[PDB]
Amino acid sequence: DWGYDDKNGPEQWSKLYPIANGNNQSPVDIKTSETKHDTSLKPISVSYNPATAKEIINVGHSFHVNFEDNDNRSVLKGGPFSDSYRLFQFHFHWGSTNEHGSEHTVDGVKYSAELHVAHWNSAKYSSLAEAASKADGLAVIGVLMKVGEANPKLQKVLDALQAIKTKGKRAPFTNFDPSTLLPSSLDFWTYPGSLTHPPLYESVTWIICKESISVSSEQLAQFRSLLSNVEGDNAVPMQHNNRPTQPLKGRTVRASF
Ligand SMILES: CCNC(=O)Nc1ccc(S(N)(=O)=O)cc1
Ligand SMILES: [Zn+2]
Repeated sequence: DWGYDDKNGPEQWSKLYPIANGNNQSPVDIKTSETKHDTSLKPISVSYNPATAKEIINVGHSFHVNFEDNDNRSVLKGGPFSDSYRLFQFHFHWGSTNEHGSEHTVDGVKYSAELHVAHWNSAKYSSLAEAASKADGLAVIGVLMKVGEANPKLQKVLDALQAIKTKGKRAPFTNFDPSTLLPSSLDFWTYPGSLTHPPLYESVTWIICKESISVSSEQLAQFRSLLSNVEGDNAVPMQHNNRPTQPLKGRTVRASF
């Protein structure tokens, strides 16, 4: 239905999802001269159990790496949160060339891709489906990915893609701790926002890392070689899946640093 093509993409999502033009939409451009340092922000604490890794899925516009979320084996705490948030997925966004592909920008600078590590509030809610539409329901860590040296931490993820080439394919994806993908510094920006694609719920507290991680030109190429079609149809590579930045509408981006 929705996608990233000219007909079904970001500038058209508002026709079926009017919250696309809301006051808490993501991503945003982080202007560093407008951020406010908040003394009350605690360090980010991630503690993930590799045994929670479950499955990798070609979802047509992207691929998702899902985690078992029946208990608190894998949690995010700290930062702006009083509640524990339970890991459920990570995924990436990328663009059609190295020049763009991140969702968030910093001082107008576009990176080549972005990693999202997503969690839901298990202190207040009983399931992702309950949490996903609540203002305090989701927490996503975003990592900007700067084109440069090959990142060996991506190897297991990239090696898995050949088994999920076309839409709907899925495979087991086990024994992996995604905190290995995060940068050395967890210094961060935070702001209240949204899912960056439909259904665009304004339910996400964003944690954007100040430090980038690397990716090579060829690693990006592997993401863009995934196919959005189902097996047996004409091949339609997944060339891009990044939303443009959206107006802050008077929100404050807080800095931990
Ligand atoms: C509500 C269903 N969302 C889901 O399964 N994964 C998801 C999709 C998008 C985002 S995002 N791009 O981090 O806003 C975070 C998580
Ligand atoms: Zn995302």
